[PDB]
Amino acid sequence: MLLYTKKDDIYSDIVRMILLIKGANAKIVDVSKEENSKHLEELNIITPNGNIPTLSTDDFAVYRLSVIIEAIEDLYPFPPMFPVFPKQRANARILLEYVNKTFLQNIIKLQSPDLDEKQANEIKMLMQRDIISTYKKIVSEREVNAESNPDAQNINVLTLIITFVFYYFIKLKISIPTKDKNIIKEIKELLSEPNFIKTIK
Amino acid sequence: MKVTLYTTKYCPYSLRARIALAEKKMSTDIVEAGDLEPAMIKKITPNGVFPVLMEKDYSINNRKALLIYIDERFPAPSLLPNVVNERIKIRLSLDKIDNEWYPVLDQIRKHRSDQKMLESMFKDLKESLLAMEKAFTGSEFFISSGFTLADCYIAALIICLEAEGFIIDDEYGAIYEYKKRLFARDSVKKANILLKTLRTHR
Amino acid sequence: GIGMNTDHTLEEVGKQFNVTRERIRQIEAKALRKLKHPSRSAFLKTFL
DNA sequence: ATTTAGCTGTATAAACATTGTGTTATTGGCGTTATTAAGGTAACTTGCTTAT
DNA sequence: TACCTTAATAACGCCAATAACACAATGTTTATACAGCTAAAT
Ligand SMILES: Nc1nc2c(ncn2[C@@H]2O[C@H](COP(=O)(O)OP(=O)(O)O)[C@@H](OP(=O)(O)OP(=O)(O)O)[C@H]2O)c(=O)[nH]1
Ligand SMILES: [Mg+2]
Repeated sequence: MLLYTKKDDIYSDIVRMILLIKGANAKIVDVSKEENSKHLEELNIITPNGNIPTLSTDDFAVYRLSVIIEAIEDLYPFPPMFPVFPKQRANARILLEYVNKTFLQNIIKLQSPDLDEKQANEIKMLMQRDIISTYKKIVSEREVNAESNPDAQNINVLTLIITFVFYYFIKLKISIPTKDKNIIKEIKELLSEPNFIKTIK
Repeated sequence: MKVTLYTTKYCPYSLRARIALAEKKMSTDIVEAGDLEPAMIKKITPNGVFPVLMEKDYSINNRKALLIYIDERFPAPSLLPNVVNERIKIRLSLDKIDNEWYPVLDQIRKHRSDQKMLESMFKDLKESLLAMEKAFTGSEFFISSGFTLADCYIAALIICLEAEGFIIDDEYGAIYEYKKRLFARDSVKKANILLKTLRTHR
Repeated sequence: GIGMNTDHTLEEVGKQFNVTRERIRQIEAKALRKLKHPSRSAFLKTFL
């Protein structure tokens, strides 16, 4: 029940938010901090590439954000981030995979300090262009999932991931090309959610 | 109700899907992509994915989640372990095979044009198999008490490699314990071709 | 199981806390005793 | 100052809590009996009815 | 406008396992008190 985390990492922040929703016992460990060099070395021995965030348990150790989220869902009977219906679950999984490949990889590449200006500009432009389409698809999927079950009291992981991507876009200082007041108000409401605030502060 | 699957010849994932359907024991219609008209073949998928599967109201062209969707749709004996810890470990093992298997098959298939280059790849592959030899021993199909989806994934690689003229049983290292057992399952034994021959072909 | 897809069993709930594996049944019994009081019980009695 | 009344403290007590343990119960499974379908049968009768 | 047979289909019986009841039992929780302490009193 220990999760290895690195500050300034989008995947690690998302995993921490998922644990906070669970409110489970999470012993966050920072690989970057020199306070725990020995623990980071133990993480390197356990994990070949030392991928972060890495969830560590006595029975097993797992790597990769999607695998970690699925394992957390199996471990906890707390409100689910996945739909009761299998077709809906498959669609949500495909949407999450597409969002991770299109935006998460670009964010990781931009994170490096050796970035070139042309590559950074092209990545930012592509992210701004696809952000509206991704948000529209997520809203449509959320509405379809809600129609099947009313008052399910189930939180959708994809909406949380979109909110985290928007927060990172704000932190990078990138500009969002939306002329719609409704979209801006909805994004602000998602940013104003109380559970999200605990990880952000 | 009625379910049909579209498959491409010599595709490892297509073979994996066929094996999963055979284990599920659900009757299905199998259609070769090549036989279909080319414009018609393009119409089903604009990108063009040979292994998708066919349903009246839904279509999936994603191989990564396709096996998981097939398992969830059918409540027949599962291909995933009941124990939560084993289920978590199996997914990580599947990710490990999927993340870096392009060099094993794609590079040899197209990159190794030279006969020596194919031979150079073969020696490295044999050494990697020997390193894997010091691994799970006596497992029925893998690190599980029951048949698992991951065992189905290995079958597709074994048939594809055999088609590549790289057959190892006693020369593949000490992995012979489970290789013979895997062929035992009826669904797995569908890789390749007086009354018996005709009845089998029917 | 309210808004819960799997209607999880006692073992799953005990694992969720990571403790109180048998304590969950006692907690559920205490909750049922508290809800069985007349102030809440009387209002819900009409439906049954 | 002195104590007195005030305050409930926390141990304890009691109640709960947790653990454990028993019980049982039901799914699965197997076989089982109800049921059932089809095949087969070959003197002879070889353009109909059916109708305000 | 027959039969049935055998066989088979489908019901049904029986039996594991078992999740859940159930109690147990404590160690906790709770409440308790009554008590030496404290606030106020004086
Ligand atoms: N830092 C970091 N990166 C992550 C994490 N999860 C996924 N990625 C990266 O995002 C990309 C998408 O991975 P997946 O969607 O899981 O796998 P896929 O490539 O088959 O789609 C991958 O790049 P890739 O080049 O395909 O990776 P690889 O599989 O080739 O190593 C992967 O390395 C994470 O938790 N942390
Ligand atoms: Mg890849």
